[PDB]
This record gives sequence, structure tokens and C-alpha cells, in this order.
Amino acid sequence: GAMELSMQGQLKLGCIPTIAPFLLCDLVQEINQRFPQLNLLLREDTTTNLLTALRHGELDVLILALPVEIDGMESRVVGQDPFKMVISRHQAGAIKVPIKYDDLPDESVFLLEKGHCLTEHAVSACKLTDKEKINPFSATSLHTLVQMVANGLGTTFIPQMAIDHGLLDNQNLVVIEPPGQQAYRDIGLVWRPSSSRSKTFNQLAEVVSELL
Amino acid sequence: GAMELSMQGQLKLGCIPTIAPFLLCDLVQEINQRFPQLNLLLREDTTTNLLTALRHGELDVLILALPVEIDGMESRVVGQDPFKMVISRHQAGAIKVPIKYDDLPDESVFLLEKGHCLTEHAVSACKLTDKEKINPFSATSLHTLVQMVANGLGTTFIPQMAIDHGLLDNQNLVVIEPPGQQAYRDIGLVWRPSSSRSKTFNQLAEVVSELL
Ligand SMILES: [Cl-]
Ligand SMILES: [Cl-]
Repeated sequence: GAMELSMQGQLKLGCIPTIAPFLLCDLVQEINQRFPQLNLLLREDTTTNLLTALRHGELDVLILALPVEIDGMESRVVGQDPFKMVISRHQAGAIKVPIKYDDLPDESVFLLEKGHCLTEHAVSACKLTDKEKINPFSATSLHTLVQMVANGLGTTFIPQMAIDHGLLDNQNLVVIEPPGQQAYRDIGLVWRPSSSRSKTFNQLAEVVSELL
Repeated sequence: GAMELSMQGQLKLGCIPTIAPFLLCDLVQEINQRFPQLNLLLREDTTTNLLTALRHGELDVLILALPVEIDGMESRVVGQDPFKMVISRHQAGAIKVPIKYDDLPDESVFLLEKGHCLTEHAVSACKLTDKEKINPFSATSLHTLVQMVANGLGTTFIPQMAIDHGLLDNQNLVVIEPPGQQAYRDIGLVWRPSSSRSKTFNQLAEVVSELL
């Protein structure tokens, strides 16, 4: 017979569509080795929906792009994710580098629908002020946004973690620096102040910071 | 001065999240060369939302997994996308091959939320009849579903086109054949019967069939 006897057990973690496919792959491989009793149940959803789920106790912690509205929550910024622009190789001649937005055709910049925080972060961080350059057809996923660029329709802003995880592979794209010397987004963890699991969240924050 | 003068112009194409990241990359590279004046505006959304958009004339054509409810629309099946199961390498010993669902632990099969047609297609095609094997926490994207499997939490069904496009890269997974000799989903194009662009859609259908 036998005698019966913080990074242990189950965690429900939410993450946005422009981070989850990329960073969470690395996070899972790291915690598999370093914290092998931690089981991560994962939710992918856009920022507003994740915040509601967090406030309602349906998720324990979020990995978000910041800043976004997170009134009343605890957060910790864990790193920075640079922005690049991308263009198809077959349109790369028709656009000169360094990029000056004023020299692009009108309606040449494709962006995600506004429910995705990537658009607000990229437009402000990369200083796109001329709305006439934005194409009126809004993209609805990062993959189909890139595919439209790969089809030659224009340009867009892409996070570095997507490039590092192969999003552009076999799509014959060229990666360009955007305007601005603050062309990145912050990445952070967000949780409830009343949570008893702060020690767990801060250990996870350290792991995530090492992946950025 | 100068004199002024079917696969030409703009097409709005909708596609589901478990196809769009994979097949559309190939489709864009093929049409870039074969039909260079065809501009593809892309929408990614789940099946029900795409059907509404198609019926309302907000999209021209869909690439769907079939069968799903498409009353009143024209469709054409263009190929078959096999299913596989996946498990983490570190749990691969604890699950014997060939897979018999009855020998899996209860709650070991993770599935997408029901708004994603992958779950109905995979469960019927791969003959999962024992609901006790399904984990009650539903996944909300194909990427985070795979990441939970990579974390060792269980197993799931994945479409072959995702495997062929590198979804499992660097996640230390093992690919297994599911039960059944009809373990695949049909892929098809769907459009309005009153459309005047049938010649365009049938040419696109031929291109897509060559990618499967
Ligand atoms: Cl978002
Ligand atoms: Cl769907």
C-alpha cells in the first residue's frame, strides 16, 4: 500500500488572435520542461471578449497587446514586439524604401477590422496619419490580411513574432521597416487584483518575458 | 497619345478559419501567376456568418468544408482533406496505436466549439461515438487547440492541409491515423445561383482542386 500525500495544476489563459498562434507555441514548450505539472487550458478571442471573460472569472489570466482598456485589472508588461511592413516581391519595385506613406497609392494599406487591437497599435506606433492610404476593405484575420498583400494588393503592418514563426513562408513577401523609432507593441499579462494566484502569474510573466 | 480600350478584376472570397490559413496561401501564389489580373479580397469567418454574407451579396464566393447547411446555394466539391489525430511526443507512450477511443482516458479528446464545422466533420468521419472521451473545455481556435495537445493534455483531430502548412512545427507532436476509412472532409466552393460569374467560379474551382 502507500501513504497518501504554485506552478501546479490547471490555468485558464486567454490570448488575442495576433499573439496566440505565435508566442503560445514557445510558451507551451518552455512550461512543458520547466513546469511540467502546469496544464494550460487556452482561449483565443479578441481583447474585449477576453476582458469580459477575465472579469467574470471564466479565465485566470490573459496575454494581451497593450495598451488597451483594462480598468481595474492588474497588469505587467513583459516585452516588446516590433512591427514591420510587408509587400509582395512582385510589387516591391513599385514602392520605394524607406517608406513614406505620402508616396504610397491611396487605399494601399490594408488593416484588420477595429475589434483587433493590432490596427490601433500599428497605426499609432508607425505614425500612419493619412487615412486616405487605408483601403476601405477591412481584413478579418492576420492570415488573410497577409494573403491579400501576397496577392499584390497593397501593404500592411505585421508583428515580429508572426514573422519569426513563419507566417510569411512561401508567400514571396519582402519585409520593410516602418516609419518611426517606436514601431512596436507592448505585450503584457493581465489578471484580477483579488486573485490568490499572483505568485503563479508573476512566474509566468517571467517565462513570457524570456520569449520576447 | 493612345487609343482607349472572366478571371479579371476583383473577387470577394470568404473562407473558414480551419481552411483559410493553409489553402489560401497556395491559391494566392497560383493565381498570381496564372490569373495576374484577379484581385482576391478575403474574408475569414465561420460557416454561418459566411453564408449570411454570401446570401446578402457581401461576398461573391466561399471556400467551405462540406457538408454544411447551404440551402439554395450552388456548390461544387473540389477535393478531400484527410483527418489525422495528434498527440504530444511525451504522451505518445501513454496512448497505443492503432487508436481505439474506448482505450483513451475520459475527457482526453479536445474539440473546437460547435460554431466550427471541423468538430462535426471530424467526429462523424472518424466515428467518435463515445461522448465521455470529449473534454468539456472547448477550444476556440485551431492553433490553441494544437497548443493544448502539445502541452500534453490530450488528443484531437487535425486537417491534413494544416499539417502540410507547418502547423505542428516545433511543437513535438506525433501524427496518427484516426479510426475509419472515410476520415476526411470535403472541400467545396459555394456561390449564388443568380450570379453572372459562374465561369469565373468554375475556373477557380479547377485551380483549388489542383491544390488538394
Ligand atoms: Cl484583439
Ligand atoms: Cl466554420
